[PDB]
Amino acid sequence: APESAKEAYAWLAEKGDFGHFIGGAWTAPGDLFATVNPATGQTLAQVSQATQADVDAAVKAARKAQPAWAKDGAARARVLYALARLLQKHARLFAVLETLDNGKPIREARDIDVPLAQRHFYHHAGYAQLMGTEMPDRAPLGVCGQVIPWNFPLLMLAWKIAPALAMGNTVVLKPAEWTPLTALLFADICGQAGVPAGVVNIVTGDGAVGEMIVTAQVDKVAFTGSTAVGRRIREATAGTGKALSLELGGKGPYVVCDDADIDSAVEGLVDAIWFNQGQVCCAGSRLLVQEGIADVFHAKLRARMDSLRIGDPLDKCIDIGAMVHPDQLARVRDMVAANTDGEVYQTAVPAGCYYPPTLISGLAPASPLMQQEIFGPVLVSTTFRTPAEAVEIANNTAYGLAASVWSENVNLALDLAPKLVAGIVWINGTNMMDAAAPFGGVRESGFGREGGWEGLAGYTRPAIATKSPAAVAAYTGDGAADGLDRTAKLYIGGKQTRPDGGYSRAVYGPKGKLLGHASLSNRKDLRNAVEAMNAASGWSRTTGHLRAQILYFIGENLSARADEFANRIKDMTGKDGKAEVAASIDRLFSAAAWADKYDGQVKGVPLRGVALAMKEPVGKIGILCPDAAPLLGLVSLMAPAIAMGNRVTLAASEAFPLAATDFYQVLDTSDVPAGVVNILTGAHADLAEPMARHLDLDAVWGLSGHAQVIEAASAGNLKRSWTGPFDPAHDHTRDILSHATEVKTIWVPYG
Amino acid sequence: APESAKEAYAWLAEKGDFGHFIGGAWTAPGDLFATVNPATGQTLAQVSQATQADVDAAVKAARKAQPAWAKDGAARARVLYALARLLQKHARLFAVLETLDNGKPIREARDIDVPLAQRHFYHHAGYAQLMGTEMPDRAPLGVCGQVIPWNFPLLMLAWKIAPALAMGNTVVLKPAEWTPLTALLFADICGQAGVPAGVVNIVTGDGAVGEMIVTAQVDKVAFTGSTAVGRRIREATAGTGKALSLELGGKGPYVVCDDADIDSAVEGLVDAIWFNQGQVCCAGSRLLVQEGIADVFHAKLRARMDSLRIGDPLDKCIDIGAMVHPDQLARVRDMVAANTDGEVYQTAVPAGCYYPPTLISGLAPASPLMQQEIFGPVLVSTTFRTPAEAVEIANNTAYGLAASVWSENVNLALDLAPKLVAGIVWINGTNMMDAAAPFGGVRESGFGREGGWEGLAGYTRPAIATKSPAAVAAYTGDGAADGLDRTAKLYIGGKQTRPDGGYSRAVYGPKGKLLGHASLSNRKDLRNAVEAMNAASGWSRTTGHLRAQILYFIGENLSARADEFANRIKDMTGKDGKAEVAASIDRLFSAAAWADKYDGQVKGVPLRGVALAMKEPVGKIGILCPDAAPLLGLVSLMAPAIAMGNRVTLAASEAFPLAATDFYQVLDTSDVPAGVVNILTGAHADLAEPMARHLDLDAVWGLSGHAQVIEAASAGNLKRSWTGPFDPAHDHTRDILSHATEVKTIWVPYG
Repeated sequence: APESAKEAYAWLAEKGDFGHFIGGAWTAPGDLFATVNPATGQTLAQVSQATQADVDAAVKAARKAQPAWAKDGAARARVLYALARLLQKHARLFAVLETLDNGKPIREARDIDVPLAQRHFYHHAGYAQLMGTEMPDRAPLGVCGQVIPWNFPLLMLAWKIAPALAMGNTVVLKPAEWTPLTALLFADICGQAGVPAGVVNIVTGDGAVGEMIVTAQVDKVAFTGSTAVGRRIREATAGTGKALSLELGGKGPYVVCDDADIDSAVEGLVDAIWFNQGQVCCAGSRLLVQEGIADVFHAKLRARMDSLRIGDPLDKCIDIGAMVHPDQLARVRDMVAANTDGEVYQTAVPAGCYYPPTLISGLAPASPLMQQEIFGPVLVSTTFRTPAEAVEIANNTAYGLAASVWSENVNLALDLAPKLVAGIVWINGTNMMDAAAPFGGVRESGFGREGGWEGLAGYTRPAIATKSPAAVAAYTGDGAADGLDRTAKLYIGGKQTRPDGGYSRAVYGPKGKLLGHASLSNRKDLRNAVEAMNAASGWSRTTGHLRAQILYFIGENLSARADEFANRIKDMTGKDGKAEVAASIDRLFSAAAWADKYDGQVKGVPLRGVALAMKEPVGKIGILCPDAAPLLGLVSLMAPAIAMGNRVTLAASEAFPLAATDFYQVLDTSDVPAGVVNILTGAHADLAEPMARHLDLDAVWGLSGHAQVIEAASAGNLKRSWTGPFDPAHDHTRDILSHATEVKTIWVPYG
Repeated sequence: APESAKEAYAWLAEKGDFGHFIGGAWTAPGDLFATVNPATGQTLAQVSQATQADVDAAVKAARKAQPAWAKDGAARARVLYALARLLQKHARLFAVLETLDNGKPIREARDIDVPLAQRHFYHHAGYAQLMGTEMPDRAPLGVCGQVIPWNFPLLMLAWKIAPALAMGNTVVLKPAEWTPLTALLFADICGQAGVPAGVVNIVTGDGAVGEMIVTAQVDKVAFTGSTAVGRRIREATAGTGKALSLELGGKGPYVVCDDADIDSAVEGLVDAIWFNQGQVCCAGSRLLVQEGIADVFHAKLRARMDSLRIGDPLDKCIDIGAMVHPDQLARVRDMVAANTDGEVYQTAVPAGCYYPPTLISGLAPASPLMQQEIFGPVLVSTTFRTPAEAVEIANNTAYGLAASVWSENVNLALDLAPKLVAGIVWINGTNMMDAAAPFGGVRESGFGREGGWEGLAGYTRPAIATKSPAAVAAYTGDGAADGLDRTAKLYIGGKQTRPDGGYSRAVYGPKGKLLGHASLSNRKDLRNAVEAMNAASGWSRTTGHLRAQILYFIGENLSARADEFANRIKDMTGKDGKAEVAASIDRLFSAAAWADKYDGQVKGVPLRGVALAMKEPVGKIGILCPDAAPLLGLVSLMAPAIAMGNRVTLAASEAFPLAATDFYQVLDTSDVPAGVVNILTGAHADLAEPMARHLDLDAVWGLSGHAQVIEAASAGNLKRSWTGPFDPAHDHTRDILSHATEVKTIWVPYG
């Protein structure tokens, strides 16, 4: 007997045609479109396509409510707790509504989706309670515009709304046009939970409504969905000062070693087939099996796939539900129709909006199917010989979200996990989720983390704001020739190099005295710098102890030249440079201090084992330094970045480049490995877009302006970007460590 | 060819007979005694037995220097760095001197002792640099008296001096009477390193000098050495307000499972035989081998023991050096002479102060040799059948310091580690040490941690001090009988219980009105409470999520009775109780918030893998509440304690007990598991010493006075103790979490 939907139908009948939830109240239904039960084809309800006026009103109401909401963290905790209790009290209603609207089996909705949504609100209540005392340097961002996809409608909502509210923000959230109903029921319980009017606003519609929210007067945009829409959102928000997080999917590799627990690995994969759909953090869709066990693994997998029950999603015995929409069914059919590689196995399928579990095996590591987005309940598989080859195959995509590794050997499992490019690695499991355990992407899977203490920073800003110094025009001078050799070069790959373009500009002091010449770098110089950083990839695998020693040497060797650097700064700016040099030394010693002390965090989880939220390098960072603070600006950005294991290329102060060029000798004397620090001089108008666009850079920090160009160009490979504020007089070290690291959460067995 | 000692002899000839290093200068030699090279019997130098006047002067000089030293953390970092550079520059001299003085093989001194001492100072320099901004609520303690043993003389010094100095303290340190020389050379490099006069003071002598330092006007005592001396130090410092850390040894179990890498496990053990001496964090001395591999493991072990080279410690090929002193040789011979159990195997031995590697196998788990302190290069071994039996055998001692677990299975290793009672667990390794990785004991191995961020708190105090409220006399009254039933009981094991002694006292309001009666608890009640806490051991293995839910219920159910509790407080004290009730609710919700958010810390180490500094419960805590704040004092102490997974027995406010007795109903309504919270009422003069003495309690918190009695009695089982200050009006939650947890560092493989 299937689960009863009587209560869900009664709620839908009560709500009638839906408007929006704005300012604590339901608005009149407008331009209606149907949401259809994909398993039956029946219209469940009519919902409104929001207008620009609706989105304006939602954001206005969220803004009006936010300062009172931000004031009392203890009060927010009570509301978040109440929301969790109402999710639990109405768990069966939320679960049936999710199954009706999305097509997923009721057993998944009841066992996975709703309990994790409850736990997300229970857990994040405590962050609201603790924000004032445990995050005293932080404050709410304001209003968050939030946009989510169709695959896990309620749980995606929880992942967005719970941290935003905990940190004193208000939200305007739009569910996917195919799956609006559980978000509307969430709206309908907000009053009962004591959510103050306008703290939560839910508007419905398709991508055009998403676009309105993204471009509205919000302080943050948080998006989960397709990579292409992620790029458009990054472009649409460029130069606006909005905070942005993007979780962009990319189905993860599932690595099965010769010594894996085969039957547990098979059962984990078959139990993940329905789950691994849409843009969710998951692993299993890309199967990588060591060649010694590959035939046996595949044979067992196909028979376990046969045991999956496909049919009525309201039947609690069903494992494979209905596809979310005919458009998605067509997408999966078309993907399979376009593939000619490998051997395709499909289980039986019932008639209608159902697609069967499908395994495409015998693929080569270079096959396009191993690299393209995979749609539907479809697995693709290839083999590997060595663990090193498994790592190479797993990392040979544009994505980097989650991964799974199966091995019974204590060494092999924990050796492979840090080598995989991913935000999450599950050992001997997959799709393990908890509110305390952060998740999110790298590369074209996006940026930002959701869950844990780590997920909170992106919903906050400094309690005391800094402001970047104004740009400073370079001084001019008469232009008489220079009989001495005072033309500074570039510093790339451990040695000084001429600028590829051959040009240098005269540098003058405040009264017109010629001080020297500085190179004008170009895109070919930047390319050479990126190649040097690629050759220095070993730096990102060094010990913190080693990196600390190098930074200590840089600090010592700068100190030995302190008077000289102060005189150079005074020559260029007319103002005494001793305080700036002392601060630069201090930043180096603070970065040296941190190099082996920026600890990952161990999460107790109510699941098997523990989650290790590790700190890893971002990788290769291009940095543009402000005009002011010709030494301190450069050192303040360089030092925490390399302390965390990054390689960097810095565009030094455009106005005052000669302190940075004097610094080349310090880098050489300090035995900084070739390519770990590279320095370009010249016009940031020449360099900003090339650095932000570069597809082989992992992050761009633009602290000299050009924020719109930099943030728009960063969409090419979706690198992380930071455009300030950055005040070199302020000690930003701790904040910069966060810009300079990624969180990778490794889930390990633990008694 | 052995290592040359010419430079070491030249330094000893320069220093002549030694005085002490006090106030930055060397004092005149006094009452001299010899330090003898144990390998040759030659006197190396004469050193002074310090007088009381010497210790007075050392502490006076340390006190005079401390405020200027505390002022500039960046300056302390430069000095700590300089000390590390001087340890590295003179590494060969320190190493030879250690071998001459202590007898250890020069290869151990050069490869292990000196490099780890260097790294300790390099690493802790950074804590000084970061103290002001990353520990802003903390300040230096002041002057630290430090006493260390003979087994690792320089490294024990580094473990004491580096964190003390980093946190802005000054030190008076006494090395062991048998091994003074590397501490005297450390003294001799302090001037060159820029240590300001009196920041470091080194005095020499035997235990009588240690006693002088322990009882001197110092703010902290830090001791490593024997359990018996640890007890005497705890007694000698009781009631003085001094901070105390004790690392008391206890050689650790070494668990070898059937699926261990046998040869690596054997080689790790044989390479640990010389190391595992004295009171050092180590594992290997108690060998626990699964019965299926026991015969093969033992046979391989005995032959690998045969390959150890015994002889001249200055020979870099030597593995087994000279015993530190004839007294220690006699101690090992006597221990072996007193044993009649098992089968004794000894390798060959050369003549003189050498004792051979020795394996005593075939012991039963209950044999006394498996539980007594083991001296010398001696291993004792027993077998186990199941992993659960291994845990039982490993934990069946009075100690709890380090442990090692060997298994190639990813599950088994990480399943066993959290179950072992220890401050450190090494997976597939032993005796792994790093400055970032905290180490220290539980049970009779002591308390406190050394290394990492975690080791710093014990060298600091709150920047703003709190003060415990003054005691409050209970109100008196005429004494007319009570015709209503208003006699409150005790709360033990999930139910109300009559006091075993049968007595209750009348409770009066401020104007003499009879309010009711409160039970007078006795030692039998406390015993029943401890039994109830033992039956509730499952609480210490619950998820944080579960504990948070319970605390949320307690907060909700108190809130539902808020007016009633406020009226009870006003009845008892004459002052309005609404603010106290609101604060009590807030403490519960803060503790609920923290229950699943107090994260362990992942340490990057320059060795194999990573060190996971986990948070674990202390266990069973006896708590005595202040008179003032009849509800808030009790709730503020109870809530963070149980949030961290402890079980507690609280002695409620002696003056005003009836708010706590009203709270019984809240505990019952909130489904607090039986034995997790137990409440006693009555006279703290009856309860303080029994609670502090109780051998089945893991910690005693006495916040109503009796500090000397409590701290002295705590020496019985060396439980942790906290006697304040505690101001209930202050939110101490975060600090209490630290009192309520232990750090257990698990070393795991990691790529």
